[PDB]
Amino acid sequence: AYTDVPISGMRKTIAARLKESVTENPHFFVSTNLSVSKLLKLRQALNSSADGRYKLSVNDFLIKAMGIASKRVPTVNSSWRDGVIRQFETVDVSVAVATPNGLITPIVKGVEGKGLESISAAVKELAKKARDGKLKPEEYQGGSISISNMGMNPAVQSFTAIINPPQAAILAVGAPQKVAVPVENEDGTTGVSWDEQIIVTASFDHKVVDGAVGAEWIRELKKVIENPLELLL
Amino acid sequence: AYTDVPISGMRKTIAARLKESVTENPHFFVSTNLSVSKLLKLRQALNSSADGRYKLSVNDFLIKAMGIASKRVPTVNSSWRDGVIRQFETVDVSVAVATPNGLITPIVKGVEGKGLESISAAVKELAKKARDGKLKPEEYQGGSISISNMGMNPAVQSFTAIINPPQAAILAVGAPQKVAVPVENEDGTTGVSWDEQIIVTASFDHKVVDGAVGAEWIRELKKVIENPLELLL
Amino acid sequence: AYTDVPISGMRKTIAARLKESVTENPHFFVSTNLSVSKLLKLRQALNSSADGRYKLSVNDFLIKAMGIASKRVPTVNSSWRDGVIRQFETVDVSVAVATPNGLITPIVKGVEGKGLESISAAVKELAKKARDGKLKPEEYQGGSISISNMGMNPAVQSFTAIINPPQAAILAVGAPQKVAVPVENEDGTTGVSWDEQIIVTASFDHKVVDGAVGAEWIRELKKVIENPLELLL
Amino acid sequence: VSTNLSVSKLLKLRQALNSSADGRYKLSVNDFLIKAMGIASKRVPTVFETVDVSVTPIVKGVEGKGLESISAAVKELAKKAISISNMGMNPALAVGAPQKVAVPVENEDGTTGVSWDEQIIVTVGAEWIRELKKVIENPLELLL
Amino acid sequence: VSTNLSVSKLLKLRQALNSSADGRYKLSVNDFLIKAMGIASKRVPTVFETVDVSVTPIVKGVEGKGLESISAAVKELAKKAISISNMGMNPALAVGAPQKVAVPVENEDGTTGVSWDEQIIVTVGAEWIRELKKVIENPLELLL
Amino acid sequence: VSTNLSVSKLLKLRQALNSSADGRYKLSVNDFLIKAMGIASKRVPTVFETVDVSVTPIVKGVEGKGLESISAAVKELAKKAISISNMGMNPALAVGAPQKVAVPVENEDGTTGVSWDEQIIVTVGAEWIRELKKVIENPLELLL
Amino acid sequence: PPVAVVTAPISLSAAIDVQNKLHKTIGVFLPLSTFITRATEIANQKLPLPANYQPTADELFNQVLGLDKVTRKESRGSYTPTFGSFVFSLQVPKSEEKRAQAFLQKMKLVLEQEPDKLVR
Amino acid sequence: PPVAVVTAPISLSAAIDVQNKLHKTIGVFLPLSTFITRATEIANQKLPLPANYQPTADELFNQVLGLDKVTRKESRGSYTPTFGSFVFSLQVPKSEEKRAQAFLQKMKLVLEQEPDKLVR
Amino acid sequence: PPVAVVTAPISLSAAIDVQNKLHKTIGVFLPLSTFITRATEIANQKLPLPANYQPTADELFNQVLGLDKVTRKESRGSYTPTFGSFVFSLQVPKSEEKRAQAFLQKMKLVLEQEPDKLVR
Repeated sequence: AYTDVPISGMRKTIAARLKESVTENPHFFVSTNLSVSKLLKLRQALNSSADGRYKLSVNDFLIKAMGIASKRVPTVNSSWRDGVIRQFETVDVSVAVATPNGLITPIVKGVEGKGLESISAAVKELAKKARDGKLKPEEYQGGSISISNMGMNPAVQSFTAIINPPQAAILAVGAPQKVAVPVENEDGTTGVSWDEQIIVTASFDHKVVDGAVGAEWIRELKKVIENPLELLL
Repeated sequence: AYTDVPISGMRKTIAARLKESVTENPHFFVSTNLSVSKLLKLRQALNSSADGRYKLSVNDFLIKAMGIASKRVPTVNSSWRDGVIRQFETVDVSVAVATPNGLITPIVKGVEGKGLESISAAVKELAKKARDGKLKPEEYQGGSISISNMGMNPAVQSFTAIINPPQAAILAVGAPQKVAVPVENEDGTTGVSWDEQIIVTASFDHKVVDGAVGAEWIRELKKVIENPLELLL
Repeated sequence: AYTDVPISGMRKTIAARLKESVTENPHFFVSTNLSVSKLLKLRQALNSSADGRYKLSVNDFLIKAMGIASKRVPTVNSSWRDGVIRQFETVDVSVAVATPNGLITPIVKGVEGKGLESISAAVKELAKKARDGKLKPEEYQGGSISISNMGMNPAVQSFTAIINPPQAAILAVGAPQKVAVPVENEDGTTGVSWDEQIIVTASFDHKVVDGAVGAEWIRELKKVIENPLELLL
Repeated sequence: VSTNLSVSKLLKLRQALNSSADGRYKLSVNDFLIKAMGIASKRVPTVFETVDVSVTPIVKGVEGKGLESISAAVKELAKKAISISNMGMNPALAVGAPQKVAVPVENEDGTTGVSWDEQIIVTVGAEWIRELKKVIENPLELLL
Repeated sequence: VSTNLSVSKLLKLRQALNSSADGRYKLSVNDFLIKAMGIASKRVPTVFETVDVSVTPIVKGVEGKGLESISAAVKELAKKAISISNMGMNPALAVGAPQKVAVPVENEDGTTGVSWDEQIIVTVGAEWIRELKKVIENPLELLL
Repeated sequence: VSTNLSVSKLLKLRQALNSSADGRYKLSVNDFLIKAMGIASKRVPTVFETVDVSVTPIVKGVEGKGLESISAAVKELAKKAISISNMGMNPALAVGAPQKVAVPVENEDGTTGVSWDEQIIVTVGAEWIRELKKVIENPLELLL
Repeated sequence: PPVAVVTAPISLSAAIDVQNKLHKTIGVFLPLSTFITRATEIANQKLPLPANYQPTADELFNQVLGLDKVTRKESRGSYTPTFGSFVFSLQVPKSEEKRAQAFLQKMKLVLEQEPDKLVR
Repeated sequence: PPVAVVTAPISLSAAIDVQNKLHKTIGVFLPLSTFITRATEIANQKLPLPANYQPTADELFNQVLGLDKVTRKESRGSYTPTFGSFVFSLQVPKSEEKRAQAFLQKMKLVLEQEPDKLVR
Repeated sequence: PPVAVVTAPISLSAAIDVQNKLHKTIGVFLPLSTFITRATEIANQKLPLPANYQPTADELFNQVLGLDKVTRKESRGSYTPTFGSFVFSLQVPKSEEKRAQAFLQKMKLVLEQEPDKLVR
């Protein structure tokens, strides 16, 4: 006793692509933990001084920080062509939107020279059009880096993702959690404080990137996130 | 100075299979942390009201919860054939038994409609026959999901496993550990409590499953484990 | 707008090798956490009773412990040839040195029958010659196990590495961090103590090694590290 | 044959599992008794290898089933409309209405006190009643 | 048109970002004003789609830029040597020198007290001043 | 040539490593002295490049070896049956029996007190004794 | 959310006597306030529960098991009275109104026959 | 597991005197019990160790290293006496029997010449 | 690193009076030392800050935001005086020299008009 359903035409188009990525790009992973208390405080401060114009989220902050870190270390903002390496100077980020019909890949352009409001508005307009199924092809064709977030589900601590064919890196974000940290109380002792953290995983190709480059990339991202004011410069 | 030993006939039968799985199934991982204090209390409560009929273990609880989660999300209880997808309605689980001659793959059937006692008795009868080397071939041929446990060794925190050829998922269980958590003391402050946790890793194929489906699967498993009474319905 | 740079001659020599390793060696990972407070105390005790002869580091301790663990479990100190398995009796370890021109692979010989001073002196002489670009070919050709460390960067918690072609295992070391642990205070209660830990990842091939063997290997390494005096025998 | 069952613990279990839901279901005493009947029948087979219960609609496969599935069947088939009969809806196998009785409790001080227990009266046979009864007073055994 | 701006918070922000560096850079009030000028210049376009500022060297693309890049340009071009003019270097768009003024503070006890604020005087137009002013008193809005 | 060695720390080290075992082995003073002899010989080679010790059975490769391997060899070869001789078994290179002597301790209060140390008496040569002696009083140096 | 108040008179003569006497034999002088707080601390120790109390998951689970087969009928609290004498008043919702009363009478008893108790 | 007992007489007159006197000058009245427990607390502070004490791994490690070259000869405890007077008795195994005695005499001394000490 | 000292006289008659009197009415006798430490504890509670104080990252971040818009002008400390009478002296660097003085006068006031305060 069982049932069989014919394979969809669109399911092979992604199956072949996924099968090509693994056999074409060696993978190596890097993990880190980020404290995001200050970022939450800043978001709360900036989401109450408004009258209804906008509303922000963590993903926009991560996107902007990802742009800055890309700028500081440009070797990740590259691509592997037939017989030559391609190096860019503009950062385009690919965001993943899930729908019952499948997974789409909206794009955001000019992140380096942009603010949070425009990024949010673009990400939401594109998410709406992706859900409503009137997306032009040029709008989801190519980027430099890809991001995935699963913070809506508290049961996902950390996970991995596959790199897209022409790209050389991808980032995966988990859900927040709480951990104990040591605090030097002014009385001259050590006490327990409760910090909130997220675990970030990055997958890199080893033909265009090396371990040290990825480690430096993670360091710049961390420095930009833990200190949020540095998002200005 | 060195030594050489001829390769065994049975060592190539598994080498070829392992080499075929990696090049045939793209892999992506998901991780989570489960609290198992209540489960231990329930096991202690149910292992003392008996007179010698049975004796339970964590693996049986995980197997049953794995069956329930499979039932709620059936897309993981599937398989990829030549040109059509296969969807089942009965949950068969593959358990791994290690012996000096190699690794076997006993099977348990009808888990959805079963109790802990029968599961334990089957797993132990089959483990004995696997150790004694009188196992029929039909008894280790096919399932839907595979499980591996390494809680007997305290030095294994987390690890990965390879998916079997016809299956589309596998679960790996680690050893328990202790962590600090925050408790809201009735006096109106925050204190430190010591919870015991395990880290569970799940490996999925990306042709039959997507990220959201795996995340939901992990959520159902977690909900069933942390609240153990829900094993009844 | 973009730029293109011709691919280097040395870049393909490593690209082809990396691409051959993934399609030739199935990979499975194992992770563990090690407490290194006692090791730091011992290092401090042994780096102050000297007059300038030497100066030690954690990597030497890990190398020696890795040799002992290899000796106890010899199945990892092996190799896969055309049609026969190769089993050694001497432990040679490959250390990774990063330079702007690329990544090198110095070698240390006779680790089992050696002390910390000689290991440090060899690792530093070879690191200097690798940086100065006068390394003979025989000096970086073959070993049994490979090690990688990234403790100089605090932003790297855990990461993965690729196995070399003729070898069957590799170890990756992260950066230290601080965690809370329970202590049974003599008054008859439970308190919070702050331990320092590192997370160690090991990648193994599944044609020469099995899960249980790797788990035992990790256990021997852990036992040797947490108790440092056992480095004598 | 007649017996008395104490069902205080079972009510507490029902309240625990009816509060961790969001509106999905709601259980009752009849569902628990149906599942226990299969187990009691299973241990003493003299009263086939499949257990079918008549509430006269029919429910199948109680042995390999949970409370969720059993509850849905009992209510769907009712709307369209071994044997069990219940009359617990009127406070004034056959199942009666609950009541309260006094029982002795061994106080830690070393004397005997009064506590208020809740009971119901239910009407080879002795062994069947014993196995059924064991499952009710101790409710956790419904899993195995 | 004339207005008064309070710049106490802005100084604190500058001190925060000039201490987390190792020698890489050092910021000043003029850089902040240039970026804010682009903001209010965009909100009210009547005063093109690209914003160019003359300090008479030129700075380009202030809208899509950060403080680091703007600072480096303003200093490199100075060495080789809309419009802005500053005269804050002598304590005795046009920008003046800072000064201190008394303002009322609502003490929690329920009365009015004196606090010392730092001010500078800066010389469709009203809307432009309002948008610029909003960015200065509230400095966090320089991000969006 | 004669010298006196204090072996209190060495005994404590032996007790530490003989309690973290489950029955695998058990060490003694003779094993430690053999390993130290190689090191002392290594620094002063006038007393070959391989060190062989005669206990007249033979032990090989002490330099590239640990306590576990050395102990097993010394006991296996005994059953089948430079030079070392030991007579510590009777309380009444040549090694004698242990004894206790008084030594001065600088008490933190600022005076001199009596403490009880344990000693043994052992019978280019001066340098050899010094290097051997350094290894015994400070036992941690047996690693390098 | 309906709310209700509860009130009870008080006499502070005994506390005055203890304070005066202590001042004459040692030198210690302390305010009435510490007497008020210390009485409030000893009071919020054993107070009944509302009849419409709903338990939590852990409580029911532990009962369903058998670890705490004996249930509880007491629970601490955090009250703060309102000043006044010849009266002590409190404002609380209807559900707890009854519990808030056990507090007033407990303090009303301790402060009238056991002032000495609140000394070291 | 052989067991043995140790005993010592006691005189409680001084504690009675302190209680009575305190009751006459302030009003505070407290039971003998708190004197007994407070004496027990000050006693279990400095008690020798059994001669057959075996150390643990951490202790031997630091010793071998050089952080606590100076060893310890004291260790706290948790004893509870048995009631009685004209006597205080304790039951303990043979190994600690001697340590349990240092406890009896320490309390026997404090409770006879320093009753005042156990006041605030 | 230049250093400077600050000094202030003292009179300990009142503490003597309190000790003697307490000894005659109850029996408690305690040394001057506890008076010295207890005065030192109540003193190091509210002391101004050096005029050349540099803040930290968290402080500036919180101000820039708006959580602690009201700044602080007080900070605790850990001082230990030097013995002497007819004087109390302290040695500290120049920057804090002024803060160390607020400490001397605060103790100089409490120990002269409020000895009773340091009793239970």
